[PDB]
Amino acid sequence: GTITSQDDNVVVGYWHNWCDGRGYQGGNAPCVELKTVNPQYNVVNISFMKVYDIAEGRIPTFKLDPTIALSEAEFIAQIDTLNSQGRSVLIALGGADAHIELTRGDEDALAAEIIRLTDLYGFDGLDIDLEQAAITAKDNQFVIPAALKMVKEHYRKTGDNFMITMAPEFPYLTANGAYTPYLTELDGYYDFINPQFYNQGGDGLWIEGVGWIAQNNDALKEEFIYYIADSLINGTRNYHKIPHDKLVFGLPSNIDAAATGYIQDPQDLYKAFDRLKAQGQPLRGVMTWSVNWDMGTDAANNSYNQQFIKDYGNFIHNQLPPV
Ligand SMILES: [Ca+2]
Ligand code: NA
Repeated sequence: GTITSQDDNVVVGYWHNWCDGRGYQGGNAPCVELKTVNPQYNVVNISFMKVYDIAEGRIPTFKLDPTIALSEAEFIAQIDTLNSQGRSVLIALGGADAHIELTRGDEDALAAEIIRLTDLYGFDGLDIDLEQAAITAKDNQFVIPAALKMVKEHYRKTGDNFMITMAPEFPYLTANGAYTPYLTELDGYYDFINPQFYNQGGDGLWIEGVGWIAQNNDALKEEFIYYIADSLINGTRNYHKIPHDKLVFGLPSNIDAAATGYIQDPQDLYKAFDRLKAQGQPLRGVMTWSVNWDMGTDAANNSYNQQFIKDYGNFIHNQLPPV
């Protein structure tokens, strides 16, 4: 089909290639068909491209989990339907226990497999979503950017914008931090970054007049969102610069989706986003782990009832487009 790229605000949601994931508070995340995903998720990230068995070699791939009971052809057709709705479907590279440890020279085969998978399934791009251990494993910092440059150029040749996004854990975005080689090598190739502002416990930043602002402090959630974003979009307070029109604020769907980082009161985000807007630096959207958790249950089997997309969908979609 058609590589479908995004020009306006985004609400990004990850999609699990597995069934019945266990939550941090004992809940459950079903596998769901793509066609079931709320349409306000206009970027949907297939999780994950990885190495399934090292006996198959170093190059990660994607294999649709048959437990999902969705044929190759049907998956393809559901991606095509999303594309017809103006929604992008990315392949997410990495995740926990991905076994991605590439050696220099592997970039050619990696690029090949990205293209093959993209052309097979009709993916619109790829999200770099490496686990902690992978960020600086072997030659990943060289190989992954090298391959992605080659993929971007491949599709630029027929007038297509293969999307590149990344999901760094935010503490790795300090100046000269471990994620910065991905950002610098792919400056001018990446479409937007959706960092994970969750699962980092008490990590945070100090601000004069406010104090220590932690990612796990619910009383200072507005100040967390505002100041971490402000630092990133300006390259201040010892953070690497990601421009506001390419920054998307990554969050847990609910308290089962991540250990920490869930926003108890959505108005803290509305307020933080509107401050960033008022200073001429509106962000590009939000991201969540995950559509499956947004559609999951708590430990007592109560539906989460799509609370994340209800809280943020309209807020984000009804903003002006980016510059
Ligand atoms: Ca906080
Ligand atoms: Na497509």
